[PDB]
Amino acid sequence: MIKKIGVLTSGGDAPGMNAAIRGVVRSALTEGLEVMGIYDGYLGLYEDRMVQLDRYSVSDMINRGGTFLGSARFPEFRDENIRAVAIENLKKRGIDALVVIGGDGSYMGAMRLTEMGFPCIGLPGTIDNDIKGTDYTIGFFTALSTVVEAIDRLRDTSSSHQRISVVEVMGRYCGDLTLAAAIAGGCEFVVVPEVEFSREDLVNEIKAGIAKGKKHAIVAITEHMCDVDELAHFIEKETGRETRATVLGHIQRGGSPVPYDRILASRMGAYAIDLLLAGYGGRCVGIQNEQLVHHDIIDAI
Amino acid sequence: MIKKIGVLTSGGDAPGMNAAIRGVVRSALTEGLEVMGIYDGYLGLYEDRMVQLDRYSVSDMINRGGTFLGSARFPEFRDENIRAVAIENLKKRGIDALVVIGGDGSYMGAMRLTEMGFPCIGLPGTIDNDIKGTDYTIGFFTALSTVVEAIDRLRDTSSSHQRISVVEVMGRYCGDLTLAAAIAGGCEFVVVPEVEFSREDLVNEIKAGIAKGKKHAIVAITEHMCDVDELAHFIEKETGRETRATVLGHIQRGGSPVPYDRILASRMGAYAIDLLLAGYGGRCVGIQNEQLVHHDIIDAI
Repeated sequence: MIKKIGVLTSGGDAPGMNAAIRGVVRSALTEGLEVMGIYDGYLGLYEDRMVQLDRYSVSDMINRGGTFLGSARFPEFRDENIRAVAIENLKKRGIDALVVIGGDGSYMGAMRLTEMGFPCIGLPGTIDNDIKGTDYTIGFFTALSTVVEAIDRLRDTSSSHQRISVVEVMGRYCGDLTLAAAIAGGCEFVVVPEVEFSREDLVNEIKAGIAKGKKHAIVAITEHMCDVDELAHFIEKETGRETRATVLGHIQRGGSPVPYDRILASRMGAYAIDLLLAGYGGRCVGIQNEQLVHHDIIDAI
Repeated sequence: MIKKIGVLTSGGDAPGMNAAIRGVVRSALTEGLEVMGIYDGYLGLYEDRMVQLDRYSVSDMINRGGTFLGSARFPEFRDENIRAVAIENLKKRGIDALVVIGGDGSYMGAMRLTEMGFPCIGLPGTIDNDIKGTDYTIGFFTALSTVVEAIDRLRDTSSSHQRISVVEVMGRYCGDLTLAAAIAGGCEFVVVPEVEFSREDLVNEIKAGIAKGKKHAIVAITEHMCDVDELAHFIEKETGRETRATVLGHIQRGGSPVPYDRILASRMGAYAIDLLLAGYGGRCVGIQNEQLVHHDIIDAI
């Protein structure tokens, strides 16, 4: 029976990580436990930079973007000697288990602390949705709103001037953000990593749309597939239509979490506390067909 | 075969109805069908007020609130007489099937019409989520966003002055909206029609949070449950804490559809064309464990 737990965020921040830390904290207290907030992911874990979290300390966190505890990249956690100090730290402090909020990367280290006998629950926090065992990641729907309001603005100007617009969306390895954005935004063309993409094809496709009388278009494309400035020039050479690329970049990582992310994060946070209480460890949470489910970390890794 | 479909919106309007009409129109055209837009729901059908829809006509609708075709009440549609005239009109305009968008109210008329020989498809369009056979209705996620945005503003002001705020959410017979809003909102107390409510337990509940240190609070309650000014009076009287009621009202029904809704409405509008082409009739669409499904309308009604 666990008496005190630690909570941390690791990986790229996502809107809702704060609602999730609030969920863990409020649940934990309700169940008589003590919570220790760990700064900067595994780095602050390793350096022993922590803080005692109470009801008051998470009272204004639900509508706030980012992660109030910070996130770092501490690749050096792949090392036994470094994990060694992590455990010693946790031990000195009397922390029984840990909630880890983050991407695929953060799960790895959650597994490893499980093996050195530190029960860990992983909560999926990432804007790209690239986590197995969950329908959705925390932060996805927020990024989807950011991307679609941007598209809406780009459509206004594209349409004023009869131009073709190329928007570069985040989610390096997963087409979710882009595809969803393409649909919500009413974009004519979409380019995802999961589909055989041909510049030549695309260009034909636009020419056809034009010829039927489309005066403008919007092309949604996932980052790291093309050089969008170059793609834009290509498109323009073949259609004679003025083409401009827009890279939304890091605005997609920010902002106040939409309601789905506030709810998802709230529900997963409380549920992680449930799992810790029943003595589980090395588990990762998910939402499947509107139901909270939990899997063996290894399955996500 | 099927050559021409008609499309209408019935019941209270919902954000995403324009996206649904666009999904229908676009799918139909792609399949060589001719599309007819029917004004003011069932009233327009009876009075033969329609418009030929084309690509250009929905080219801009994905991000628009309300319904461009408009929606009206014509309870008169129950009377067989009235529906014969509607039949006379359909027959005359050469409409083979109908895609109806709206509440359970609108589904009734879709059963009648199928029975008389015109295959109807019903799409769930409502802000309250009170439609059977679907995880979610179109407009629900958009109303939730309106409500949480409002709750966020109420929290700033309630906070500043150490007040209890009572907010009345829509959905008479379904607490779904209130519940989601309370959680997404961080509301300390919620009153839905699904749970027995004691005015008294609510006060103890609140007296409690106070002594435990809460300086302010937000109580989310569904409409048609209480006089909210009367309840605010009562709470003020018992706790000695300044309490105010805010009734969001119709702002809940309007605005630009959030991403979820745009997508939902998009897939459902297309899918309805797919059902119609495959031979189905008197079916109603829904989303279930993230998959599009269809049911006998008699089970949703």
